Amino acid sequence: AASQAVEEMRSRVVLGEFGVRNVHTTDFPGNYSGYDDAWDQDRFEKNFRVDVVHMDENSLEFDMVGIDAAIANAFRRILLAEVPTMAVEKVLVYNNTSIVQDEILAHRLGLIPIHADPRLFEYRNQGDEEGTEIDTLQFRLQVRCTRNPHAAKDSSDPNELYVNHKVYTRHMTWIPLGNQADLFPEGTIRPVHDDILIAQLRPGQEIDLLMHCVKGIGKDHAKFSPVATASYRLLPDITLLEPVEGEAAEELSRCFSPGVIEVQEVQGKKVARVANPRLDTFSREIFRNEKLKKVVRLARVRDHYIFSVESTGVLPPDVLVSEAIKVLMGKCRRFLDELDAVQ
Amino acid sequence: MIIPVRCFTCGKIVGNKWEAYLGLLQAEYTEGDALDALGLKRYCCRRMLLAHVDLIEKLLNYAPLE
Amino acid sequence: QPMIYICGECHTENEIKSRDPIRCRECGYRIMYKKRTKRLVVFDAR
Amino acid sequence: QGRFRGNLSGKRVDFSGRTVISPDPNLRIDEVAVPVHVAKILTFPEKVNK
Amino acid sequence: DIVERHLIDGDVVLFNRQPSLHKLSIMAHLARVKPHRTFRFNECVCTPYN
Amino acid sequence: TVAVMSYSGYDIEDALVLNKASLDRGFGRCLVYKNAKCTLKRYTNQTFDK
Amino acid sequence: KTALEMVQAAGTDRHCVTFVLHEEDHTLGNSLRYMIMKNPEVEFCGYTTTHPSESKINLRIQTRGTLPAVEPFQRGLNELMNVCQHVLDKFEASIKDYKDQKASRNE
Ligand SMILES: [Zn+2]
Ligand SMILES: [Zn+2]
Repeated sequence: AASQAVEEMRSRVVLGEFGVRNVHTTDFPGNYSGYDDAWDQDRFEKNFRVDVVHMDENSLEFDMVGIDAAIANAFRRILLAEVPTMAVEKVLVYNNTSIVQDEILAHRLGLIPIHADPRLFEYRNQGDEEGTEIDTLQFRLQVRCTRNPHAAKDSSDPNELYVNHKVYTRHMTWIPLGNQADLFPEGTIRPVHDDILIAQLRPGQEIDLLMHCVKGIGKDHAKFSPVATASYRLLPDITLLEPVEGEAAEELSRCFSPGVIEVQEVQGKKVARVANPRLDTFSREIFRNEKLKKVVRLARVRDHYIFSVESTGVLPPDVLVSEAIKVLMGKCRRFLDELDAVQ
Repeated sequence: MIIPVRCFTCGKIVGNKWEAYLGLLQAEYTEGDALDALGLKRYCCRRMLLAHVDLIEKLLNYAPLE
Repeated sequence: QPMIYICGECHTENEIKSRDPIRCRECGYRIMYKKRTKRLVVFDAR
Repeated sequence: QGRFRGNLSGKRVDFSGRTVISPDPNLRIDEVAVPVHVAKILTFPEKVNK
Repeated sequence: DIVERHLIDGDVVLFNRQPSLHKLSIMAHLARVKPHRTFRFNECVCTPYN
Repeated sequence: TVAVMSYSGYDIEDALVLNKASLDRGFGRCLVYKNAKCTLKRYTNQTFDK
Repeated sequence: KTALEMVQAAGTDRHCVTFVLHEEDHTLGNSLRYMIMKNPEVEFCGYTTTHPSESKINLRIQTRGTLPAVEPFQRGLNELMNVCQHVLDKFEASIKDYKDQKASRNE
């Protein structure tokens, strides 16, 4: 029926063997015969819900329902590029004698994530090489490598022969500027991981330097981005057009991810039903089989996103999404101010 | 020369997995079990450890010392 | 104050102020390397 | 490499430059992007008038 | 007076690949200054220059 | 990690589009080392470079 | 300094104007276009990035009747702001509800 085809066309991204169909968003006023797709704030506030399905340290998965791609992709892009963090930009090097080149060492120290909460610091102004309490942190790395005064006669392995032959990010000591030592309790300003190798030494070699962490967004440089990866996927709804029984139920449960099709016994007979279509990765193995291409409709619900935000440790991911939403609110607020300034 | 701090493709911190990865391979895990135990789900992170060459462990012999 | 050069083979300070032929004080090695500068150099972490 | 081919019929000229080429479809077909480092060197004598 | 100004947007500038088999291997383009080091042009003009 | 697709039109003839975040993290980071050498000689006359 | 500049189409009395949103990219462009297209008095709306080197987007709006295009644009900004306000309140409720449930279990 024409009406049934229209409903699929405006509500399901369907996956073919050779290409995806119904990709674009179409629910705009005048695109359809009887539908009234004009903006209605009450219809939005009714349908929209958020379900947090998993959360722990550094990871978060949640569902947004009823929002469009043009806004969910804005949240994805803010988290990558426009949420600010604190990262090293200047390294002042005194007596680097390691094999690691100074330009390579400075690049590595930039990429270490710093646990400093970026809301408490301002942007450093143009120029201003020193900076101040308001807008910079400071770290001091200083490692000297020496021989171990006692060692077994075989003397084979580095971890016995030498001490400080590996530099680790735990050697970074925070150096407070101004009243920062009272505002932050001890241990708050630290590198996150406590195990990142930077250099690697041999006795007589020395590293002494001084870092300056400032605030910046991820559009500038990629060491400022707070997310491991931030992405989304539309939710699958794999549907069975004809009942698949017998020993075709087993081979239908192996053309998918290992937890979505269940085979159940109803009369001592195996019938297959979809159980958890969320766990499907869409490897499209139902189209290699020749008998079962015509019993499934691999699809995607358009207005149901499954966000996955993995943080790098600067601030937890529930605060990251809240900060990201405020940035888009801030972008809209700025141009409203300039329409008021002109008119 | 030395293990990169972040994965090029996504920015996960893989630079602290290296000293663990060599340790697990002494306990005779396979490479595909060792990377799964460290949390490298995506293959862009997996190739950081799988394709790395530890050159600095060998350049540091020639390097001068007391 | 006197210039100090670092021996290539044994990493020993030689202090070759005088216009003598280049030669290590402790060993026969004849190649010398200058020490690193005292002055600070600032690098952008990029 | 003699006079008539090397120095008379063709010859080295100044106000000239050379660089690697790379695509840019957002330029019109009559345009070419010139880098600032070449533009600061390659000067044109503009005669002063009203 | 003569001011030797820098090359600016709208200068007529000659542009040429090194082996020239026909007249279209050297053509004149309007310059536009851009930050990156390469010369850049729309790929529709790749066929004359080869 | 290569995606084989047509993106942005800046890749018409063998040109390839790179990722900014990959380059920042260290993809394709390289070092160029160059020499400079000087010789101070003692002449036939008892005089020397200094 | 100014982030917005308005460039009217040559023949048209203010119903066609191009908005040069400075210091912007696809992040605001595609989201704001969506809210403007939901207005039934808009005929054409779309954005282009002038050049990858340049942080500008030329948002074009053309309206059907006599109404000036400044009004769809302003309504577009306000409704997008109200959406992002409502998204935030729902999100923060669900995080607190999830944390309260997880703390109430196994205790
Ligand atoms: Zn990765
Ligand atoms: Zn010696």
